[PDB]
Amino acid sequence: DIQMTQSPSSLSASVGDRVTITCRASQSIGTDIHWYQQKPGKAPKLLIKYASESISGVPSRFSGSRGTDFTLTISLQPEDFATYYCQQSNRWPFTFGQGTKVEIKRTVAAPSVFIFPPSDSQLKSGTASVVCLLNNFYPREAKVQWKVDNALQSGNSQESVTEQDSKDSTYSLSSTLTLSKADYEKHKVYCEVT
Amino acid sequence: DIQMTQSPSSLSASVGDRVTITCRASQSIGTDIHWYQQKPGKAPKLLIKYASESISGVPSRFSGSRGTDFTLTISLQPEDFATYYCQQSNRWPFTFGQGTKVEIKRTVAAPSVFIFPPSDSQLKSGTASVVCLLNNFYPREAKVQWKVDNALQSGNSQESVTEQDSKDSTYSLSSTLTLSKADYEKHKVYCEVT
Amino acid sequence: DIQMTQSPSSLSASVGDRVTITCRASQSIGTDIHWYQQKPGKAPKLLIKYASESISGVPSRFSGSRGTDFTLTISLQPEDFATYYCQQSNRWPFTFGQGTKVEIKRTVAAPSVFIFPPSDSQLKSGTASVVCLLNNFYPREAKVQWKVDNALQSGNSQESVTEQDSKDSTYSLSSTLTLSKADYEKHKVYCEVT
Amino acid sequence: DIQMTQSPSSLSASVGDRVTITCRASQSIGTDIHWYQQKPGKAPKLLIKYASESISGVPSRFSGSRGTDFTLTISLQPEDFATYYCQQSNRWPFTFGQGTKVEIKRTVAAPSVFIFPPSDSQLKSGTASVVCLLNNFYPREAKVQWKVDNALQSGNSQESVTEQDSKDSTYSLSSTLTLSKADYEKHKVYCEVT
Amino acid sequence: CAGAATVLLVIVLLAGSYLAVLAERGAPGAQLITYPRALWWSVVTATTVGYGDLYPVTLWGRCVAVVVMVAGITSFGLVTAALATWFVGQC
Amino acid sequence: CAGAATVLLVIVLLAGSYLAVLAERGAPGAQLITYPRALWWSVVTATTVGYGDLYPVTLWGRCVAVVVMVAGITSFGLVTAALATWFVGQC
Amino acid sequence: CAGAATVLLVIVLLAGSYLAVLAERGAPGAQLITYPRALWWSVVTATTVGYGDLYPVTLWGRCVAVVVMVAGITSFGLVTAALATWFVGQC
Amino acid sequence: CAGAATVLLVIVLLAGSYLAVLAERGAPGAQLITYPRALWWSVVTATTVGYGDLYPVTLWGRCVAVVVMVAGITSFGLVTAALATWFVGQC
Amino acid sequence: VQLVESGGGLVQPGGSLRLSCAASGYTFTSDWIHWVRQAPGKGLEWIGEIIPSYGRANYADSVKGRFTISADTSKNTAYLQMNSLRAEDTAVYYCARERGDGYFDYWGQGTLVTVSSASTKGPSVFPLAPGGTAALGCLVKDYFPEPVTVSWNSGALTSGVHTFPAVLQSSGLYSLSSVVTVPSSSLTQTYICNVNHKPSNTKVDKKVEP
Amino acid sequence: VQLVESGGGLVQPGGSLRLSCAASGYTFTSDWIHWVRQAPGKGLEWIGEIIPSYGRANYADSVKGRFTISADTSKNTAYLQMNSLRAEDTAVYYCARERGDGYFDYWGQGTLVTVSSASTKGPSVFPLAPGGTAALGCLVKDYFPEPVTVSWNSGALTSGVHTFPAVLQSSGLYSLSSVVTVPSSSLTQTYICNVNHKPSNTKVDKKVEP
Amino acid sequence: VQLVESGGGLVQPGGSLRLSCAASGYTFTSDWIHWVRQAPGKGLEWIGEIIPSYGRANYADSVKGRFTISADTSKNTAYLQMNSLRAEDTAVYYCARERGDGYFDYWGQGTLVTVSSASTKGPSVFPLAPGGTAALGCLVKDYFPEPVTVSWNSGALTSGVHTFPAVLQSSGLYSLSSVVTVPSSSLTQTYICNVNHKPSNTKVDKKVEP
Amino acid sequence: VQLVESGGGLVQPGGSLRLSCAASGYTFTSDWIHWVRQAPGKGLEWIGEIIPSYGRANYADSVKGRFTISADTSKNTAYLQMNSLRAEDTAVYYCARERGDGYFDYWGQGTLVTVSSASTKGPSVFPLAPGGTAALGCLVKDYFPEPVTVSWNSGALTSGVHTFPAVLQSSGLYSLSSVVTVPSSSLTQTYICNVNHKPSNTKVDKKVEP
Ligand SMILES: [Ba+2]
Repeated sequence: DIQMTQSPSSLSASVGDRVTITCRASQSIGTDIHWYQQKPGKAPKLLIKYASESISGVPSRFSGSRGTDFTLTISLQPEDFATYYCQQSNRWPFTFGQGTKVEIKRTVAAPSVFIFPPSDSQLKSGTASVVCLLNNFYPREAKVQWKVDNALQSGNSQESVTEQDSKDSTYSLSSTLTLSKADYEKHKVYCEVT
Repeated sequence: DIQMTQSPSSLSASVGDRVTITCRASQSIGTDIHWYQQKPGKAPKLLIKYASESISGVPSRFSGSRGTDFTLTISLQPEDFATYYCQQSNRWPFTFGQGTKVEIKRTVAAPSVFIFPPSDSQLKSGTASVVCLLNNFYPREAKVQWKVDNALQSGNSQESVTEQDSKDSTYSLSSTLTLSKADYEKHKVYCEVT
Repeated sequence: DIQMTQSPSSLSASVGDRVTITCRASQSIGTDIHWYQQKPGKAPKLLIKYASESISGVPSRFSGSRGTDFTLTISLQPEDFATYYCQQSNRWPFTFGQGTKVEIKRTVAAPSVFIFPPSDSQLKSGTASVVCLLNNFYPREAKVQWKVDNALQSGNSQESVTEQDSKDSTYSLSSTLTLSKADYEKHKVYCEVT
Repeated sequence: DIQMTQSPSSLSASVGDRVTITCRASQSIGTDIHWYQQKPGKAPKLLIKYASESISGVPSRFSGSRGTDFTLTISLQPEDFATYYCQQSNRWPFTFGQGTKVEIKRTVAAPSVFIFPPSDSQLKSGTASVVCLLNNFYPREAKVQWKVDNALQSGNSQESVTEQDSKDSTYSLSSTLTLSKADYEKHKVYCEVT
Repeated sequence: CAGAATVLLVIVLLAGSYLAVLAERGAPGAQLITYPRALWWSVVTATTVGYGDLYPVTLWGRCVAVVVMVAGITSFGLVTAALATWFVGQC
Repeated sequence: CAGAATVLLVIVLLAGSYLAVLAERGAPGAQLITYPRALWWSVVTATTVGYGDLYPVTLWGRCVAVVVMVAGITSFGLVTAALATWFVGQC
Repeated sequence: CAGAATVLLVIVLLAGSYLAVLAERGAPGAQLITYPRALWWSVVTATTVGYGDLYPVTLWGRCVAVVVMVAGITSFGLVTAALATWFVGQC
Repeated sequence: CAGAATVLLVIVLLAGSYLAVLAERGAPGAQLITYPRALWWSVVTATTVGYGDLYPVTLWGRCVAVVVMVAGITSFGLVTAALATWFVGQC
Repeated sequence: VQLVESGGGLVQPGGSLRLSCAASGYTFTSDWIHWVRQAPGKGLEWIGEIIPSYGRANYADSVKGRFTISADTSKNTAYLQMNSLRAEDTAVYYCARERGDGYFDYWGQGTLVTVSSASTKGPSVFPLAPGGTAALGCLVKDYFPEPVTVSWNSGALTSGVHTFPAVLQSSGLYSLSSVVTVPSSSLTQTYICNVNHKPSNTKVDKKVEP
Repeated sequence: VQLVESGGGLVQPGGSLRLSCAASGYTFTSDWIHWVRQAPGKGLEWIGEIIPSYGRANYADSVKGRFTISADTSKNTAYLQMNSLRAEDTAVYYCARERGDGYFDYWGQGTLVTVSSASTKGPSVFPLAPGGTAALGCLVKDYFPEPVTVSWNSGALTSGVHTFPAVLQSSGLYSLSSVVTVPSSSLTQTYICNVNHKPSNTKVDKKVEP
Repeated sequence: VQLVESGGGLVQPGGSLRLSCAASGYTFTSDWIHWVRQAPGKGLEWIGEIIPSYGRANYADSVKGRFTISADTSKNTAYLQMNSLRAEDTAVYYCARERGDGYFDYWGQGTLVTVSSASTKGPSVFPLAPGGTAALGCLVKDYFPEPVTVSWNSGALTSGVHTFPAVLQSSGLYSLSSVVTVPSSSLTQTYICNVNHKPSNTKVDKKVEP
Repeated sequence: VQLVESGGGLVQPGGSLRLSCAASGYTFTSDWIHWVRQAPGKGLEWIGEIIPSYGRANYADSVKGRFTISADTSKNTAYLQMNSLRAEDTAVYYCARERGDGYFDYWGQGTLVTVSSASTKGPSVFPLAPGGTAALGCLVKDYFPEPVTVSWNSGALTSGVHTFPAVLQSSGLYSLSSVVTVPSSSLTQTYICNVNHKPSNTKVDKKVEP
């Protein structure tokens, strides 16, 4: 079938920089390529039609050009952290590219931390999930361990990272440490992030 | 000329599994490809015409789709042990693919054995063909040797394996050991299969 | 331009055998290819027109077929030792292939030998060209040396090999040994071929 | 887009020789290729239109021919030291090749030399640029050093080479040695070229 | 009279463009699968010009194409003789 | 009168489709080698539309093609003027 | 009368050649982007011959192409019937 | 009367086939460079069918092609109306 | 001219679901509704299209003739009948309007369809109670399947809120962790996290005092 | 509308055979009969085609102008004249109907054509006589060429029967081995293996008591 | 039918300049003026084209919609409005006539456009004073930007003159070195090098006696 | 309908020769005469073509506009004007008829054109005099250039004759060696080798007794 090869998967370009995204069609698809912004969790939003034509509402920073190599070019803003998508209409059926995650780059920003002990309402029912929060940091890369009575925990340490604030372009993290209420009652002292 | 490259030659897929077969044309043949079941020894039986269209009588498990890559897909039954064949009609002359042997997979089944001494009607005329039978086994792989007075025979040991039962999908085997009626009269004790 | 790649340059096939010759066009030239026999020294003789059509007079052993691969096929005779040639007419301008020397194969045949001393009419005018003849041999491969008073000559030993008899398909050879009439008068004894 | 690949970048062919220049188009551009002479510093001058057609005024030595491989051929003069350029018009937009510097070849010719001390008008204002001239030499390759009181200078030695005389096809060079008027007053003796 | 012809042509065109695109989706590699380009297709057809950029690969498509020709060629041909006479009658 | 034309056209079509496919087999890489697609070929022809998907590579084919044009163009042209007058005479 | 037709045709041709080339530049890979070859294009069109070397990829182009057909087919068709009658009336 | 037309057409055909092949040699990659295939070319042309196998790449060629259309389209069109009336007048 | 989707949650492997896409907009004679799919952390997959006008609807050999697409023109809706489901089909499912032109001007909201043999459950929901801007949150523990909805104050509060991704507990049961960043002067202000699960018809609300 | 083939067995290398394909069915004006070939343990090879209506028939440069194809429309049959045979041509030969459409709706049964200089012979046929389901068979020894036909009881019996592939004896002479699986209560039942060889006009029948 | 260009010298990175191309020749209804570019020691780059007649003008994604092209038909001139300049745009800028045919029959002279944040300056100009043919020259020291014009005797002298390439002083300031080869009998003849810099409106002339 | 060629032998590098191709046959209105070339021990090279009717004649960029092709229709001949020759052009030169169809039905005989600065010379011609079939021959020593013609008995004898290839003597001068195989009863029979060199207008004949 017709293969839109988007290039490249990921972009770490700094804000205000110029950013470009490439859709090599397998064959001449004419000018029948369309760009789509799909923000984390929302539905796609057609950014470019017929390779170059723009839609009412889409910012002026967004333009598309050209052989079988099609391009979408950002002259870059915080709202623009998205995956960008590429759509054939030359031949049946329609086809998308793999898509390109842009990720915004900015100056380092160590996080806020808020440790959270397990709810009494929980503690009665066997486990003790302990929480530890990492607010609005940059970059992604962060290491949070657990110790108890200064004996390091690898048991049951479970991380989750958010999608970048659409203005901040920041990462918040949350690490749980689920324990047996037995292991929780034994030593009751609680996250030395790095 | 136009080269239908079928893929792959052989399939050992288990029954009820989903099975697919690929015919890469050398060039765009349009939609002018036809699939044919040819069962061991019988004549071909057109399964698909014009890439996707089905013929009256062919089961609903059989469907064909699509670029230059054409496919025949089995969603698999015991009657289906066959070789499958692929036929161009875009350009003169017509062309077939190499064809794909499907072979059914099922649970292990050690064989029945029936040793057969050489007929008196034979024995008078020089040789003594001794037979040994291996009924309805799975898999193919089986080893049958000959000993006589416990001295192992490699002389004149001749195997033949049947085509899989079209319901059982089983293999029967038969190994002859042709001997001089001289060598047969010397030691008259007769197949320890493995 | 359009590149007729003939295959292969040389053929040593035995007489009566079947022989084929291939003209891969660089692109589809339609059916616009022509075969030409050009015998050593004579002018080309169109053998096939429009890939398959034959000309009045050309033997029935000569036929041509076919994609971009064009073929000339000999089902082989002694008169057929030639170079065979291949001609495009699809696009301007016309093009030939490199051409294919056929050479006939037959049973070994040691040559006749006739040594020839230098003419008196010559001997008066400085040099003494001495000749040695090798009639109707097969194969080509032959080694003829010169000795004089049993001291081997490499000085001024000059070979020439004929084109194969168009019935015999045989090779005759002639080796000259030009000498100073001085070196000729010193030792007057004269070719031990192998 | 359409890629005119000119071949080769540079030519050192001797004068009167035959010289050729190649423009491989990425695809068939029809016959829609044009050659342009652009002499050092002046504007391009269309030499060939439509691959083969010549323009009024252009010498008879200039001709262009041909598949996707287009050629410009010089049968060579001193006025011809230029870069030559190659222009598509088959598809929008227009395209040039990288271009080919020709450089004329001729017999060796050691240069004239004229050393130049720093102007009094200069000397008052801090630096002392000392000059050394190399007139109408061949080839390019020349090495000019500086010594002062026979201690070799690498400090602040700055070369410039001219474009070949359009008749002479010769190279003149000029090397400056800018100095502190302090370092100039210390040792006042001044270029042993090679 | 003639307005009938133009519209009638325009109608056929809109019809055949519609139908061919409808008849042509679902067929892997069908070219003739958006109305805009179906429309261009439908035009190049009824003019008996017929350039080869675009055509139906499907059967039903080609039957669309047939109707389009018969209907279109006539309904177009009507507008051609209309502008000849008009050119003729004046001059 | 006109039914004569339609059929006569349809006949020619069936004839030329038949013949071209017959004339075209045996030639390596002939496209125009099954009646269905010979039929489409034969249509695109007599309409003087002529799209370039399909054509005879053979000589005999092209002579089929010739007969098809002469016969077809006329027999088709007959059906076109028939539906013009009908459109004309009413309105 | 007929000279009107020839010129009128020639005019349309020069117009459509002009326009298509104008409408077609700027579109990456447009073929129909020089007057000479726009002119050939414009001819092959109004003759309802239509060979497929060249065509508008742009929208505006295709609308040029449309006008060209309507205008051209008629203005050409005028010159064809002119040389038929002339052939007819004499013989 | 009509025989005049057929021949006159056949003439034009033989002429244009001749000329195009003559006009087309010398141009690297010209397709339209042997009379047989020039002849087929010349036919597919005057029928306003125009399939795209073959065409002039040269200028002079295309001017051959022009003359061929004008002359051919008319001289062919003459034979078409001849076989319509004959079909008409009888039935 | 927006698009409103409905149906879709958990199904037995080999089972069937029907998804909906309501007109809610000036819709023409001849719009194709399409259906596009997004596997968890994957690109998009065109699946299906349909004219309501003539009811003809083409599929993808990946959904083969496993799915059907229906068009009730009276309700001005198109549907996605879903037979023979596989673990692969685990994904989120957008419809889209395409006006015969070849791009998607409008889109449905997207629903999640989860294919598994491990059955349903519900959320535990433990408070995470709390200087300046302090933070407070609430777990939503041991869930299946992913549609999980959390706003604070029936929606009212939105700021400094980081409602986290869902983690696959080693057990097999989506628990998550909602978070808010607020000023410490607020304790004096009502804080409650509303946890809706249309699948398990939940509406849990927990109160977060220190 | 079935197809019935005839002729074909053993030929001298360089010899000639004529194969037949009888109509036996509603056959139209314009069907091409084709000829397709299967070498021992090989794929299929399109060879030839023919309209009976006009008698024109195209070949394959592999059968070059070595074979001819004939069409007696009165007998409603098409034929395959076979000159200049080679060891390669050793194969089985199907005709097929193709209604100008480009696939093979119906097929002839297939005959075997064997090309060799080693001449004919016939079968020896030794009984293999015999708990529950016991087995009994019968050899068919030292044959040439492969068409070998074995049924039990003039055909009557079919079950548990494994009539084996043919082996090339080191001598050069097809022997095989027919087998049946039957219940041991049967000895009390008549068991006879019918060995037909149209090539060597054989009809051997052997009786298998213990 | 020649072409005359004007404007163009130094601009702030992100600034704007307007370049000119005056008709000066029998110019037709429908000529495209094009704009071609040459980076320092680089090939040519097609940029832009325009019909004056209808004012439509296509660009290159390298000059994107960064540049505009204008056509005052009354002045018979076409222009090159230059927004959003980059260090890349540092280059020399030819217009060209193309009569709808696809090659460039005529060309403008070429002006240099220099893009930098380092501001302007002017030339020092030190004499290089001087057997047969002796040589004399004159420096032109510490300049910015490159357009630098030197003739001898208001132009009069041209022979044996090697006016050298410009070197980038380690400081950042174009100095060059003009040279003449003359006969030594001339000292008795007036020698003066005229150094024009339209950018820094200079007209320096220095006298070279020994 | 044969073709007769004339001219062609030795030329100075950069010199000129004119080759001829006379009709000698029913020749039509519109035949192209072509010119084809064979370098010593090399394939063929299409060079040129011409209609006599309109006199238009296309060349090969290898013969560029170095050669011209002429057509005197009154003499029914076409010619090959040969300017600017190179050592490469050393070759043999066939004309050919092609009836607008694209193959060469008839051919001229072929003449040799030799390009060199080393001037002409002539043959020495030494007898090689001589059981059964004995052999006798005759050298033809130290020649230039290659056209060398040898028959025995003004042509009469042809059998057992091996007239050898030409060798390049280390000197630079074609000598060869004619040979005949005859019966020894013949010495009693007249044996003379006729050595013609149109280039050096030779007609040497030598008598071979023992
Ligand atoms: Ba047409």
